[PDB]
Amino acid sequence: PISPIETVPVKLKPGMDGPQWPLTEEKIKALVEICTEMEKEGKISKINPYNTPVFKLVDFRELNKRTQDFWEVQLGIPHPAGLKKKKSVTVLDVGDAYFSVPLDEDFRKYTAFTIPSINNETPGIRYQYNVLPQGWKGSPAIFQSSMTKILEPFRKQNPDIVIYQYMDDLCVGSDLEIGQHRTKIEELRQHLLRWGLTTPKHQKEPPFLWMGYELHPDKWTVQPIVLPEKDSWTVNDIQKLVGKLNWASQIYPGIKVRQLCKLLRGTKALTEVIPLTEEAELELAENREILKEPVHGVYYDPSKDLIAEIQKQGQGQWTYQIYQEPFKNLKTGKYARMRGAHTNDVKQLTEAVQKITTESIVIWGKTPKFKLPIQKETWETWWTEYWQATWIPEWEFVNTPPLVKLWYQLEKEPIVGAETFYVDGANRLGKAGYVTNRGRQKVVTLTDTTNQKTELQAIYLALQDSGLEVNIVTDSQYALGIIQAQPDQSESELVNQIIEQLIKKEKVYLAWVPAHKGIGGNEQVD
Amino acid sequence: PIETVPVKLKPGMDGPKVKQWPLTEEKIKALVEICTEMEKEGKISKIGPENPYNTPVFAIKKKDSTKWRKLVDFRELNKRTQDFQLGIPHPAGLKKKKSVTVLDVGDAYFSVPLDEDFRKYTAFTIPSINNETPGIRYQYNVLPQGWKGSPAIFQSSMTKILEPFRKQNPDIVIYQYMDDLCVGSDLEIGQHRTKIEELRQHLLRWELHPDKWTVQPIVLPEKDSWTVNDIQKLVGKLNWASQIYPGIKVRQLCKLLRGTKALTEVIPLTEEAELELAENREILKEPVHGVYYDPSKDLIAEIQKQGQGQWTYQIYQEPFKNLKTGKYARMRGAHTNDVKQLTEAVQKITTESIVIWGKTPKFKLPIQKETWETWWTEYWQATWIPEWEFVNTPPLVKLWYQLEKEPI
Repeated sequence: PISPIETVPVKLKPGMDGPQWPLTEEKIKALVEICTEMEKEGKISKINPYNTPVFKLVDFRELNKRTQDFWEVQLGIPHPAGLKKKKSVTVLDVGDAYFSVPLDEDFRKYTAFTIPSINNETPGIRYQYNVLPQGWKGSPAIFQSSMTKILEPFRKQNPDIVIYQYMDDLCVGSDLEIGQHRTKIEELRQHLLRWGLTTPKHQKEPPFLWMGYELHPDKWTVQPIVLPEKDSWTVNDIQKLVGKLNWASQIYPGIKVRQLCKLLRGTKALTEVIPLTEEAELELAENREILKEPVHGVYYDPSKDLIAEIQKQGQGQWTYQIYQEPFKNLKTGKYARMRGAHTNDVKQLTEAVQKITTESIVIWGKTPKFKLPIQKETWETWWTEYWQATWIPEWEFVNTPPLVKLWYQLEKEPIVGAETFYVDGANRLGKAGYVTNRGRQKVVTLTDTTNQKTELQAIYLALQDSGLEVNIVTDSQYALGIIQAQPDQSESELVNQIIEQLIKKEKVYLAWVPAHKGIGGNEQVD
Repeated sequence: PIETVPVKLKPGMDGPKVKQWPLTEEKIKALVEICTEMEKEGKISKIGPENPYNTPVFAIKKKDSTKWRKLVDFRELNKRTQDFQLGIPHPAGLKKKKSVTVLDVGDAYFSVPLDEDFRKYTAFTIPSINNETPGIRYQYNVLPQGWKGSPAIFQSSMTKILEPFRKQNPDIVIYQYMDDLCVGSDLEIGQHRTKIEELRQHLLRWELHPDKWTVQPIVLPEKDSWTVNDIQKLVGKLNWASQIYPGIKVRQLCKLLRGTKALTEVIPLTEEAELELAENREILKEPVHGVYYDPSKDLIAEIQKQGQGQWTYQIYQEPFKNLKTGKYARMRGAHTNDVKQLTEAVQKITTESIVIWGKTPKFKLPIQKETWETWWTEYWQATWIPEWEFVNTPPLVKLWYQLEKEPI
């Protein structure tokens, strides 16, 4: 009910001022009864120019607009795999406890609201809160902090008792034995009750509902969320389906949604009913089999270190799994990728590592040792030469293909004997071709292009019409860099083209020179 | 608790509310340990949720720091703190000195209170692994290290503290940037280090070589026989250099390049081109004329990765008008760690940016933000933290400055 806790000072937003619908005789009666009660319990107090509309519900929407800002409540959630397996784990639902914490007397005023009278223009009944009001801005923020202090002592008192705060939740684990543990929860409840923090009549139990997760004792299982099978698929429905489908692809490696997505193409409304294709019916079905299957995981045991192994589900598609004991995974996930303007697999491999590394540091405060699909020479050959600062923490090469590697490598020096193609292309349509040293020549008129494309096609053709070894000199700094970055995938089909071709050769030397200049060869195409 | 001056924020501006990046457990440990002491020593004190501000906090291990040192990122705050007058002037000399030594004196600040009305802004937070508990948030009651307002307020006392040595030895210069103290003298190795010690004594009781930093020149290739490619590359760099030295001529060369020849093909040099190089070589022997520091403009420091552990940099304020250029070679052991080398470089550059101009340059880093943010602190060893932005090195800027003192 009420508490003897050091209230906290609440101010209105920088230089602002504090913030009733007509009701039914029935809604009035009901609301007056509720309030006289809510009054007595020592929560509200009859009384002030302010007012918030009561619907029982109170619309602080405006109050809150006019209330200060607090320290970010932190919308970052603890993840099961970050829990340390414990002999015992009670969970207390504190929730209603905020109505137990006092409100900064001064502020209270604003909270004022009104209860309508039948005969309007007759004083309705006015009140205001004395403790954190459900619906108010600082309530959550404040109640937490309160709690945190109220534990503090106790957390020091008994160190082996591990507590977790989270909204209206208080997960308490320990390695104490049953009745031994039991009694501790008992003392905590009291400590809390010794302040006004009352706890349940309907005590929560072992298999736990971590939004999506099923938290069991010393392990966790995934509470299989089903696929609403039907034969009338609305747009909304196929989306929501892809939504849960994708959530799944993470802990269930195997889910695919290509064909289900296709169903979205051209759609003209949410309610539209899209008939599933054959491949849709199959995929969507082979996915009903995976989801049936339940997946279990372990917990963090500081005693044994962390390990992460990754793999490529497809170009720029990564699957990882973090574990302490082989086949005993702590967590797993997938990174379907962007398909950047101009990337490469090794680089991409890198960004996968980087997130993991961060993800870990949160969950464990430590980073994992890495098992990865790449030759150390490959890594080496690449990173020591790329123009960008890059790195992978401690790792080892795992040989479980497909391996990620260097689809190609431009030469460091011109190829002797190999042919030489001086290429160039170029208005707001165009042309682009080449003239080798050994006679050969081409050109092509392009309908609907831009300077870029042309240049590129130039280089493209150059590669088409050449042997397994070619020397190509060009003047597109843009083309140059792109390529010189030896990328194995891009946004540009054309670029894609070139990559194809580039891969195709046994040796390719790219050279670049400044345009418009009299640079021979360069001035011919020019 | 002597007295506090009523510092404020730049008009209109508001307190920092920066995300506390994710931290390793151990770091957290150290922090927490560190922070409790200071708490009980009255330096800092826990705050509520009513304090919406925040600044990042990390923990680092300096040279001899075999134990963790606490580091805070007041850069955002610093940017919002009303300017200051009592701020130390630049002794354009330490640069010219024979040798320098840096000194961490932030400690000094704890003994001076901070206005009760400003404290809310120094709010920083110690996060808990996997969000078991909210973070542990404090505030500062004293002058925090890493904040600009500090060395400013503790200026009067810094002079008092130093004159007995300053006044004593006027042949040695002492410069104070932020938490640091740059000490320079021409005395030989032992004769310097000893004096330092005396100075350390004075303070308790209460190395660099700016001479050898030669802004390197560019040197063109010089083989005995030239290929088509060889010219082409050369010509490319020259055509670029023209943006610094317009006298650079590349005509007598672009001639040697007409006809569609194998790149591998050898070409003999015309006596004009022979001179053209000669003439270009000479133009390259010196820094472009008309380059003067403008203290009103920001100092920009760009860095390129030349590979094999090598790194090049140029501090400049206006493009192509470099105040200084340099190469940097990775530290011993740092082999497999690009991030370390870069973090090392950056420091060694902000080092000179201070010695020389007494202020930190804004960096342009050839690295992905995500990557950098994940690991720099792991090898940072300074009390200060410059400003940065990440970039995409143009292949030519790299090729050119690769030509510097790519030694003999």
